[PDB]
Amino acid sequence: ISQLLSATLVDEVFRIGNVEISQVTIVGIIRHAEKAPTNIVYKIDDMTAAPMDVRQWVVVPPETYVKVAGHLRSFQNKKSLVAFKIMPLEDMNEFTTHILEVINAHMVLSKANS
Amino acid sequence: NWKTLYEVKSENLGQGDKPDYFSSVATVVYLRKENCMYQACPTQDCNKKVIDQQNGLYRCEKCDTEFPNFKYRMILSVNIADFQENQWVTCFQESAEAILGQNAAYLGELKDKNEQAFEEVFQNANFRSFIFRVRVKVETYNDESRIKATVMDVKPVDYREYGRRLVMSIRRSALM
Amino acid sequence: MVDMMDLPRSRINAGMLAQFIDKPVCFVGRLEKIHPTGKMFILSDGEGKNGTIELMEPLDEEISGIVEVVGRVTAKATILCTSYVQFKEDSHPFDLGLYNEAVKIIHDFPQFYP
Repeated sequence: ISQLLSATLVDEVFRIGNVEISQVTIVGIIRHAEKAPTNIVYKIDDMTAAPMDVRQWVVVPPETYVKVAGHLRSFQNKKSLVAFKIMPLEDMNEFTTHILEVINAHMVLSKANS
Repeated sequence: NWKTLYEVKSENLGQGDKPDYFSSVATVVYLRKENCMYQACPTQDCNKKVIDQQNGLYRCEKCDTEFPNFKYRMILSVNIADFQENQWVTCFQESAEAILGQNAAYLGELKDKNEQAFEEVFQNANFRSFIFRVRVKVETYNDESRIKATVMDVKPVDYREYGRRLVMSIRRSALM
Repeated sequence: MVDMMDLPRSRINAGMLAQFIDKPVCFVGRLEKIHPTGKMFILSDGEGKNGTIELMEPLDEEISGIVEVVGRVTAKATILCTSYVQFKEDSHPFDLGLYNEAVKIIHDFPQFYP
């Protein structure tokens, strides 16, 4: 979530560093959620920046780890996420693996663009 | 044999005259929801799609017989995506039943009895991660050469060994 | 003063406590012992080292196993815990050595992990 809030917005497609992104997935702990007749908003925290917001259209109880995959949106210059699917972790090793997946992913492409 | 879709498409894989095999881990993005199930022959083995006789009876050309019953079977085309590339592969009954987490007959009944649950099966199966063993070869059709990919095995992921491989690659690769 | 919940909480092991004084941190370890008045306990990391946890109120819930706490590093090389949460291991064990290796990885090259 640290590098999502730092993403630039150009011609409707967001970029990070020297790489484009349109579909992303992350893992974090729910903090709070509210019910709406049409959608749901969660405050997902991964402990590297303030709780981001994720929006899903028509509930996981708080304090639970989850993995999400979705789209990046900007509204009034405020970053947000629209999530296709949210899934609670069962094996706790998933996020330990994800931490290494992130560094592998955002490191391999950097040299390719070099 | 560990491979990455980018290297598969960029390291001269599948373009050869022999079917090459590779194994990799990737996430499932899209599942073709239509044109997946075709009625099949009750016998134990036949490389033939049965043909309807429109009288409650079916015929097989390869064996030239007629039976009053048909067996469902699965052919699925799916797109697998990773952190750098995506690829199209096709799955038969063995791998399709694993990915959908269901047997062929149950899904066959569901599609013709409960379409919403049929869709929900693909939805739930969507975005999951599996360890994929696939083979790729070039097929000639109407004088066009293109690579077709078929899935051999589908299994869940080994998080511990996956992380160990990732960390070993990271430490080794960077220090070069 | 600003709430610590909205800061870049770092992830570390017991051995790095001497270089992150007064900054928010995130600690992962296995429960070892509980002080008899319910106002202190100790956790251990992959290397086997230990760090002590301090709190403000007595605990009315029994806790054991892998523990997740966040707080501020005090002057005594200790953690002033503000919140804690306990993972779920009902079906798999947590490869804490792997997590320790991952945490060692993050601080090696932070550019890819801001």
